[PDB]
Amino acid sequence: VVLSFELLNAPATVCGPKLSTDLIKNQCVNFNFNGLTGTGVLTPSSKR
Amino acid sequence: QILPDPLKPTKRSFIEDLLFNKVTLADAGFMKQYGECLGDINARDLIC
Repeated sequence: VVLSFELLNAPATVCGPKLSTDLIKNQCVNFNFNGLTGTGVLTPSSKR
Repeated sequence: QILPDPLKPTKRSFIEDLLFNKVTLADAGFMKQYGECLGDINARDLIC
């Protein structure tokens, strides 16, 4: 069996087991969005 | 024309005013606050 996929470039629907938390905004936090991890401040955006 | 005019509020001379008006500088103030850059994200300011 050969499994093929792509990572951290597009929408995803297959994920590993992880508990999802609430959203914290206007604060310096560690974040993990669909497997992309980082540190920063999150704010509402006007992009579409 | 080459000396400051007491009546006008500017501290420079007429010719000095023209010279300073003839050069354009983007960086003016040397202070950029965090709130400003965060609140003007859509502008994509180069200094930010």
